[PDB]
Amino acid sequence: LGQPHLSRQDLTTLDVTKLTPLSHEVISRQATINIGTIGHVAHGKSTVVKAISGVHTKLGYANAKIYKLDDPSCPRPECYRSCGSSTPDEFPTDIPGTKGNFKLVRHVSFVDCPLMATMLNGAAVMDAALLLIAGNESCPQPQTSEHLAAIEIMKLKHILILQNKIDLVKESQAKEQYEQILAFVQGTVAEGAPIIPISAQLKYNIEVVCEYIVKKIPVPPRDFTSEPRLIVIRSFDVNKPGCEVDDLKGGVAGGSILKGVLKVGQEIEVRPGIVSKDSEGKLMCKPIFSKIVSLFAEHNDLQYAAPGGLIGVGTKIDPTLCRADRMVGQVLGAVGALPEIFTELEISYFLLRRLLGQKLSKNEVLMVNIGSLSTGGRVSAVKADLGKIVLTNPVCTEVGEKIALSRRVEKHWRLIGWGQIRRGVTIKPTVDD
Amino acid sequence: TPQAVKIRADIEVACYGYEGIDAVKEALRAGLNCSTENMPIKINLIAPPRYVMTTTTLERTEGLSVLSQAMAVIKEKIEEKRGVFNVQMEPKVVTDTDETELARQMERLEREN
Amino acid sequence: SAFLKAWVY
Ligand SMILES: Nc1nc2c(ncn2[C@@H]2O[C@H](COP(=O)(O)OP(=O)(O)NP(=O)(O)O)[C@@H](O)[C@H]2O)c(=O)[nH]1
Repeated sequence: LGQPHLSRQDLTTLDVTKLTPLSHEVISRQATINIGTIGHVAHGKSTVVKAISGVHTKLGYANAKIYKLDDPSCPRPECYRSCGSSTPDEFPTDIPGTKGNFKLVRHVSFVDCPLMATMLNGAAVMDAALLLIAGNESCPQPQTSEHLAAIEIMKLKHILILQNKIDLVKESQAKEQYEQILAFVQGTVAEGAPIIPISAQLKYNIEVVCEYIVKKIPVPPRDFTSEPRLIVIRSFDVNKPGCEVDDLKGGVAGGSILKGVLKVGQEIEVRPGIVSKDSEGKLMCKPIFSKIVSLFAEHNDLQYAAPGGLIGVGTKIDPTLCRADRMVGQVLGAVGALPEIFTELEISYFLLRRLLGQKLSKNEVLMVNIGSLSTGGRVSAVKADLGKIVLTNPVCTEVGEKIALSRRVEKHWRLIGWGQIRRGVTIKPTVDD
Repeated sequence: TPQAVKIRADIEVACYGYEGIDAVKEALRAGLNCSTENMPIKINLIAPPRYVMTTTTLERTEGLSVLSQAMAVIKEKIEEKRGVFNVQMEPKVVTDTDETELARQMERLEREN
Repeated sequence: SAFLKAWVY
């Protein structure tokens, strides 16, 4: 209710069968579709997002509303605009001589990164991407190619390609890059994708990016009907030192919902929850239980929250469990809905053929990304595209789900490849009735 | 008068099931109900699960007893509610030196968030 | 694709 210009969501009326990624109820307040920003260092990734949204934000999330002027007298592309998530769903036009209101068409979230790991393990569901390519450099730069291989792997079809920094670059040189791009995407999953020139710095042609975000990127399918699951990507203690007792507040779980809807006052559990070590060192896991106290997407309060965006969940849970991201890696959802808890995985796996900036061995050290959980893991057995891992920390996850693998190369972590889970070993949860 | 003395205990309070902080609130509120007209009690958070319990008294003995009683009330309630209690510091008199080591560590803990 | 296979095995 805290924002009276926006949709009055209501749990008495909510019909989850009737939700769509464009339902104004929802879109008024939260983003419903996620757009990754990918490229190379200094190619303007974060800066494009900052230009579209106004936001200044291991992953990072920024929502932006996208509007169309309801005037026939609009010259293209200036029919389109973008704004911060808290802005009203209609406003009168800026553009002189044009008449009527901008009206909200779409509300999107930009999933910015310093990225390959998160892409391959599906920790950040990207419904689409912006491939940024700086004109002042050639195509592809190393990360640019690496990212495009990552896109091919993730099978994301809908893409926009952004030639950035055109403020620095003369038209002759600008067009000289264009064929490099065209050739580089030819033979790849990006082959059909639009190329748009922009300046993130001077905010040239941003309207076009918005136009093509509305037009090229279709409404993705969603699972609103299942019981929900969220991945905890951040967790917070909101209580500032000095706190008096009545003013103590819950720990807050922040994540991207994958399915279902969270509702205020819904009862939830978290897996694996609290990890504890038995007499014989044997792992034992107690799921955390609680109640949703409140819901947020950025500065917008919600009574229900739906996949897309990063959604903040207020809870009863003692802050000691949420503080300084202690719950990151956990899965959150409705009671009895959550996946099984695993300590060992059999996986089918695939590696980077290029030694970018070789195959497995037994008892090899790995760090492994499953959902938001970077855990230590160690190899148990090996074949040419199949093997087995034992995990340092237990995880909550699904058979078939993607996971990503890193080795301590040059004495520090680099990704080497990925796999699907095909079988695994689970902990029985211990619940005190 | 033996000019009024400031007395403090550090207490660690927690709950890891359904009622979570609403249980912890209730405990610490029972704590506050142990305050006396001549001796109010104040609880303020340090950083979970640790909290600071303070009182002003004209005699050490009376204040140290009051806090040490309230500590028990609190322990009973959180333990009644599947939760946890620990004493990080049995109640001393607070030197304002000790109080600065607190106030500085509370700013440290703001920065750690 | 050959492009993917140049980067994967
Ligand atoms: N978009 C854009 N960025 C520019 C331009 N000229 C310089 N920059 C640099 O862009 C930076 C801001 O964003 P940038 O780092 O390029 O984005 P990024 O790709 O997200 N970097 P990272 O991969 O580290 O997140 C500034 O440090 C600035 O110096 C320009 O014309 N356009």
